[PDB]
Amino acid sequence: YILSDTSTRVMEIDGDEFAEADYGLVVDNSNGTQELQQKLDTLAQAALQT
Amino acid sequence: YILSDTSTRVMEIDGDEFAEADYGLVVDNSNGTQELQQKLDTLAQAALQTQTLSFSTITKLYTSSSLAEKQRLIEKDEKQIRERQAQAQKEQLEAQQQIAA
Amino acid sequence: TLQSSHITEWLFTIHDDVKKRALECFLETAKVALKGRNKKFQ
Amino acid sequence: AFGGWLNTQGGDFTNGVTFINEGGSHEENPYQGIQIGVDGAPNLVEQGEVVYDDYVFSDRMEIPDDIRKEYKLRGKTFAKAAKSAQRESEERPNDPLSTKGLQAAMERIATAQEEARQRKEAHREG
Amino acid sequence: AFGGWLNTQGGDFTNGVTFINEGGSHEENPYQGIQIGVDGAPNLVEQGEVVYDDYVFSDRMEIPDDIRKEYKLRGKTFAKAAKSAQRESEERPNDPLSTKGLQAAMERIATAQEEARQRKEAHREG
Amino acid sequence: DYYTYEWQDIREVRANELLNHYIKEYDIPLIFNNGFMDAMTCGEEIYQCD
Amino acid sequence: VFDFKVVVTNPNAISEIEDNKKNELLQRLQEMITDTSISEDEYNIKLEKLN
Ligand SMILES: [Mg+2]
Ligand SMILES: [Mg+2]
Repeated sequence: YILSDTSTRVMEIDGDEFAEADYGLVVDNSNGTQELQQKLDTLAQAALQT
Repeated sequence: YILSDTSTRVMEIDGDEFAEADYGLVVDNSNGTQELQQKLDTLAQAALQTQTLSFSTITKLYTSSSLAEKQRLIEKDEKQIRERQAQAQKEQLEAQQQIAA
Repeated sequence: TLQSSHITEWLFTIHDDVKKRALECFLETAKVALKGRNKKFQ
Repeated sequence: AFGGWLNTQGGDFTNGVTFINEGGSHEENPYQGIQIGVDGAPNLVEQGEVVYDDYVFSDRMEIPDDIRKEYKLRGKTFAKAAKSAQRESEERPNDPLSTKGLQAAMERIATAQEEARQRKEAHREG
Repeated sequence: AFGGWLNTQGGDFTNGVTFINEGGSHEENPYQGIQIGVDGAPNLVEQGEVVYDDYVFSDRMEIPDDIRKEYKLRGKTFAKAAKSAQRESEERPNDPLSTKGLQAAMERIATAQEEARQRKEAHREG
Repeated sequence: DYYTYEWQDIREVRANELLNHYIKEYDIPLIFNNGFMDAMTCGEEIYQCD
Repeated sequence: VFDFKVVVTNPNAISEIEDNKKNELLQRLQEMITDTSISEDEYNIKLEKLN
């Protein structure tokens, strides 16, 4: 219920037992990613109009 | 790796023994060269609009660090486009003339 | 307060070079870890 | 597994050579060899030979005293002579000088094995 | 149900083997066995046999000693060898090393079961 | 594009490509910053380039 | 502020020994795609990944 369909099938692929930070995914609350979030959110409004 | 193709062959044209201040080149941190640097990027930003300098050229200007390379890129990109506009005027002139023919 | 941030800026100027020189040393450590059969680097 | 590798600090650092062992000879192996790849598709190596850079150093051949004086080899076998030219480079696989020193030394055993093979080929047909 | 399952911490974690108990033999069940699924579409399995990756290890067969010396089996039947080659991974079903170890161990007893069958079918026709 | 360049220009690009690299490599602005502290303490500010 | 980026010190300075190394790697990257791509299906796609 809380996961999508493609998120459910990642368990089916080899070696999910290895920390996500091996695979390129980290948890991050820094100013680099909050800057990225409004840069993608005002890019959405700039693509909403036009 | 830190020099170019043309920059490494300077060692062959003679006299590199002699200091650079003998050949007209000085190290200068003074208000003349920061004013010339701030002019040469403001001139490039005024040339980015009005379609005079491409987006290929301006990123070379931002990563140049020498006031004479970034001067020659303004000169080189103006001569290329003003050659292209002069031949586009020429080909549009003969096209209506061969239509007239 | 900016002129009081100058009195202690020598301590950040050495420190921002130890941050430069350690990251250069961390970069060459990773380059040897490339040629060490690690599938994380892919 | 230690054969041409330096397994330290959680990594697997090799110098290039492949110590091909634990299989057996061509006659004692049910698959006639170890069959490291498919190129000749049956690329078969035995328990004693050593392979560097897609070139094989044979264990059955021997070192002539003519070919021991020139090229200055150390072992009794062409396979055993490549296991002594890599003894420096086995403990320091990432050095710039050892990899240039190995490839310069692995070429001497390469031309010596090619020269000693043509001499026995010429003496067999003669 | 304890057969190849680790019911701990509120979850049902398995290693992939399917201990199929409690039913009875093929002649003792009225439905001719504890059917697993529809694919032969009546796939029947009985109380002794276990399943890993849709390959079933028969409990009715016997382990020949020559089939025991190579492939290094431990049980007295093929199911009791597959009920002993999984004793590690049934308690640690999420381990990367156990599921690599169980994958290789089941490929042994699978191919050891085929060579026992091809020896059995060749004996009866001749 | 090096036909529109000049000889004093190619000498000037080579001089800056030497100087822009090694200022960033050695972090030379810190070497000059320790030298100012000897300037206010001795009256001397000396460097060797070797 | 914390941005510690590996940057090229002189980015407009490309020489011969830099160029002969880049052509060597693209020869290796071309070598890989002839082996991995089932021919005529993903060979145009990996080329669009390395054009
Ligand atoms: Mg949902
Ligand atoms: Mg360069």
